[PDB]
Amino acid sequence: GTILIDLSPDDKEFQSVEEEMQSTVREHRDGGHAGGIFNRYNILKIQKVCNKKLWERYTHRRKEVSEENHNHANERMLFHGSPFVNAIIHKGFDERHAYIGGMFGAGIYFAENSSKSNQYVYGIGGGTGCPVHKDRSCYICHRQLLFCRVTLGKSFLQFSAMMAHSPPGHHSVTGRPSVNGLALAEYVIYRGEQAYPEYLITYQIMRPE
Ligand SMILES: [Zn+2]
Repeated sequence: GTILIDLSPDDKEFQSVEEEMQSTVREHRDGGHAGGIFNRYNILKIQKVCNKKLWERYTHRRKEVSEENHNHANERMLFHGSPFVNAIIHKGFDERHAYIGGMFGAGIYFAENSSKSNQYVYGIGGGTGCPVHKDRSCYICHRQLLFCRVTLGKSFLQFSAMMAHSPPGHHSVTGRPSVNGLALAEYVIYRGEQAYPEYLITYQIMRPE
């Protein structure tokens, strides 16, 4: 049911998505261990993900959440990194895309920092890095992130020192770093239908000069 529509680098939509990727890179406290060493990306392709059934699943849950939260879906655009991008874009988010051992519970994780999501592209903590070179900082191999539409509803605020159910009365969790004042938030959802993978971004990390 999924088709992928290539966006032109001249299209304003491509440019707004690239800008959100590039502008939300930060330094990581592991010195690049998980995601590699880089300050910016080479964006190779941005594709719009189109799937009527997955979209309608998303908008149906969005209306439910909105009705439970003073008519406010609290919808965001957020990054998601995973070796299972190919299955997500075809079949949607589900429990197999849950990070069972994450800090904010067994759910599906999203990030404001593209570079946080990049740490998960090859597995938890970057796994063993790219398939070809076993390099977590591979500058050659192509990586993929999703830039997703996510319904947060009433989000439980969990300050952090950096499938389950939402905390009662809530629709998501906000993991808000309280020590590193330049790290942006992460969010966790517990129903796959509260996210739609809008864009598939193909990229390489770039070796700093
Ligand atoms: Zn590689």
